[PDB]
Amino acid sequence: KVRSSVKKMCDNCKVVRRHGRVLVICSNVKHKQRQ
Amino acid sequence: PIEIPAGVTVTVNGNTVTVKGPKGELTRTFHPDMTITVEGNVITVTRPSDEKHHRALHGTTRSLLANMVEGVSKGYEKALELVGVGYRASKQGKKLVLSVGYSHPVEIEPEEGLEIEVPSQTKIIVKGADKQRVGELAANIRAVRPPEPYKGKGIRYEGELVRL
Amino acid sequence: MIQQESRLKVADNSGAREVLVIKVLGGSGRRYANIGDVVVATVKDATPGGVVKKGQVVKAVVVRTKRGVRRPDGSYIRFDENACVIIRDDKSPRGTRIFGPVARELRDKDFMKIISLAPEVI
Amino acid sequence: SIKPTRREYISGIPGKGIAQFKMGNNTYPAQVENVVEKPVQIRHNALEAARNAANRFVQNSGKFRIRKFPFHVIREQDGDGMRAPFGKSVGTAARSHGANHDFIAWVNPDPAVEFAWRRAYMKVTPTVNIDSSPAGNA
Amino acid sequence: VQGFAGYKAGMTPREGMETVPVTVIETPPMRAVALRAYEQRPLTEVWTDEFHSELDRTLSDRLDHALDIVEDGGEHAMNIFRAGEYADVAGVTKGKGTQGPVKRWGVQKRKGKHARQGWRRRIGNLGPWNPSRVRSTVPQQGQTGYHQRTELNKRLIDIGEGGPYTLVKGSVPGPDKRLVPFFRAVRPNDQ
Amino acid sequence: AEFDADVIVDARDCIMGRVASQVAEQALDGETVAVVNAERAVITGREEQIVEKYEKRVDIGNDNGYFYPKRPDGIFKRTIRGMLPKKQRGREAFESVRVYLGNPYDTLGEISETLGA
RNA sequence: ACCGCUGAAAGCAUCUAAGCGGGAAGCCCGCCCCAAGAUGAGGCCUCCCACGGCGUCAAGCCGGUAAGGACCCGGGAAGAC
RNA sequence: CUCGAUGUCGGCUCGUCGCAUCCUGGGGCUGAAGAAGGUCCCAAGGGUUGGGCUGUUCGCCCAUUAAAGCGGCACGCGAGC
RNA sequence: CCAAGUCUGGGCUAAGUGGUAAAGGAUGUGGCGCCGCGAAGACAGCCAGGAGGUUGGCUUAGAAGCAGCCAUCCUUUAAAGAGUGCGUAAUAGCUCACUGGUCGAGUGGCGCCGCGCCGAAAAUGAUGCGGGGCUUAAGCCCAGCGCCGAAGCUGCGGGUCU
Repeated sequence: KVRSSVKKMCDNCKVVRRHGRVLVICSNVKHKQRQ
Repeated sequence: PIEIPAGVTVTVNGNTVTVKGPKGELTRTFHPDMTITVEGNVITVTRPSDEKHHRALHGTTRSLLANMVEGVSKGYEKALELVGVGYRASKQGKKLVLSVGYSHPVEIEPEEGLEIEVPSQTKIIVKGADKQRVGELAANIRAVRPPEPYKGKGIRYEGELVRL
Repeated sequence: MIQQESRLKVADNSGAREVLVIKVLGGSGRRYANIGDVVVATVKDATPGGVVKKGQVVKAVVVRTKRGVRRPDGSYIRFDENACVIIRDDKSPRGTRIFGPVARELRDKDFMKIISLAPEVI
Repeated sequence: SIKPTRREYISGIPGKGIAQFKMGNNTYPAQVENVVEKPVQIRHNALEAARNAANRFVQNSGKFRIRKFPFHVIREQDGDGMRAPFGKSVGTAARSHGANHDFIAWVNPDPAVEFAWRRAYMKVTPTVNIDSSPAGNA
Repeated sequence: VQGFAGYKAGMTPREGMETVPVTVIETPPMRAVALRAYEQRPLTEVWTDEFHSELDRTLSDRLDHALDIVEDGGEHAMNIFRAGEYADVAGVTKGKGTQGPVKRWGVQKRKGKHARQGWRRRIGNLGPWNPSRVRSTVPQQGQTGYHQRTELNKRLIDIGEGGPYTLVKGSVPGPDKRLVPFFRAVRPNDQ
Repeated sequence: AEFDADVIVDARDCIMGRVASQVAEQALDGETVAVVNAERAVITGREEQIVEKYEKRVDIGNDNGYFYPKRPDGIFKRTIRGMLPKKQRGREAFESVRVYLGNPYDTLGEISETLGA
């Protein structure tokens, strides 16, 4: 969502690279981190 | 770094690795952009990079291989869950005939290779020859039929949970 | 047929007399109120305060138009007049009674209510 | 570097209006602090503020000391339009000479205050440098 | 010849059950000229004279079944087109000519207070100042009457021979009676 | 079909650059180069963004038009032709070169095809 | 966009670089409308046959072949001409 | 740049781009069951109505509607009113 | 395209960056220093008990780590958990912040960098100058090498003023 400025929720929410892209991931709809 | 138990006929030509076995008749591909590894009684990883990068590159093949095998000899299995207080299924035709409202159930076919099973209407699952080609299709239906976890019911990957 | 401010009498008794045609009811664009159709107009004048009253925001439908209506029966029908009936959101008349005849129509687009009240439906 | 008209004819002799220096707590060795590298008539206000919000998030022991302070200012629109511009003041600060000793998060073992200041940098404006002092930070 | 076609009979409606207007169309089997194939090399149109008597005054189903009638000797009766079907026809506009941006192209003209002023017909404008001279956009008095017009969802209702002729569902053949009609039921949707 | 044997060449793998380059080179001087290979051809990795650029030849459509060929055939069309001008010789110099798909006379097959191949 | 499968490098996970799929009134195609003057002038069928005399690579001047066309006339929802 | 001169507001017509998208599809999100809303990512195809009072745009009001978009191009257009 | 090394040497790119941008992010990648250990046989797999006085103070109607303001100590023992954590009405389960067998040889951390991807949306139609280019493609950094190219400088010869 935040497109710009993502940084680790749940004590897990991972750091993944898709299309060089960095989009938050972690066992929660409440983390759908993306930029 | 693995093996090739009983029957694993192995032919690595051009970059293709031909593996013949029991209920696992399979012909897969395998990079020329690296180093093959086979010796008639085992086999393993070849270092056409030795460097982190390609390192993994095969650090994957390894499995890759591991697949051919276990795949060629003993086929794969995907455990599916039929969790629907209304939905339901039980093979029919050379395919499956699931149902879950709407009005028109649906007939789904496991093209040469893939093959589904109705152990008992409620639950089901697939037994192919390539974990790969399996997990996929296996799921490609597990969803096909909305698992909607709003409060519990639908096709779900074995070992799920609930919600609120 | 019948929009902006073309006028049309009553045949029911709702307590009216005549009514100005605001909008043709249906959805955007649309430019026409043809019997069966439903109009968004008001009172140009209504009896001595029966129940309606001059200048009253309103809702009425189509039943009399000298515009001539081509019946799927390659037939043709029209009238010496142009007017219709009020309604209760629920495509339901008010006039307790009818007046000049009308046309199958109505039925086809819901209204019986009048369909029969009518002295004669042509 | 345009600066003002004089220290007592235009606008010179103030308090600049702000929120004093010291906070946090002592500490003999532990060198915990912050400085910069950017040049900028440090935005007073912005300034004053910032630092403060710093205390807002911590509270006590962590040299919430801070070695800054504006003392001159700009000016602009007031009068005719754009031409012969007289001057109407507003917004004093101080030149953050391309880096230097900012404020200090100084204390034994109290990073619970390092993170703080940290929060203090985040804020600020001109980037900022996160650092330690003679020894480091313990 | 890949298709089937002839000319405009005319229009009129009448009968049915609710009633419905169509159009008449003339055409037995206008013989069969070679047939489409690009085999061994470039092949398309031959001509083993067998035509009319005057014509030298100027001297894979569709096409396939053809082979059926085009080898028979030439001609080929029209009408698979049967009871309730959708071919498509391509008339020829209609010598309507060069007209004003009026009908030629929908547009509102000279309003009121000036919707007469011995004023009238004539488009509004071209292009702005900075943009650049002109566009190939805004049509123009783009003549008409000659266009190779046609359409779709062309449903045929019935037919009979006495003279091989066809009855149509809604005319709009484009061109005028005695006119050049060609039909088909192309990528039908009503299918 | 069959022609001379003047500029007897082909393609495949190579670098879809200097490739044409000389093609012309002799494209200039005054020679005819009839080869072929298209597909086989070759050019920058980064396929992806690889097939992009020339799809930039793809839908680069300007009212005034702007076709932008859709078969290897072209790719080389552009490019090459690029090497030359547009007064006489050059031009002609564009009729004097000619290539083709598989083989008529004794990564370079994806962008095309891709955007038309 | 967005969702997945198979699995490295991170011996555990990951739609992932490489391997394979899902998914849009949208792009390409498809449906109508031109259209090779696209100087790369395209295809194909159906006609016409080697005429005269002159210096030449006379690819230049004449009767021709209704193959054939035209012009002039008479006419067209063809149309300013 | 133009005063040896670029005729300025609003309207009219004829429109053409653009996307931060109003309607429209596709998505993930929700304190989302349904339904309907809110949040934000992808997409411009097509489309986005009659009046009123105001020189006006803007704007308020009246009846619609899925919707009744923001802005370009001399806040497009006077050798077109 | 247009004249001149698809020179050689050794690094760095895997985005077409080059071919305009900032704050702000992230086991991208390559090169440098630190803390703990792998035979008290180490981080992420797996077997198991996931300790007791801890159930203290404001608010308690509920702090009793898992509302929040202050504590942060003691322990009989395999050590510790000021019990960072999902919850519910507070209590009530799991999770390491702990290690045996089975593995076994490199595993987690911050400072220093040089290269690089999200932020970075626009109106006629598209853009490195164009065709174009991914270990001489070519870019960028550090090294040697030879060629181009002005009307400038040498050779040719005339001109002309001081």
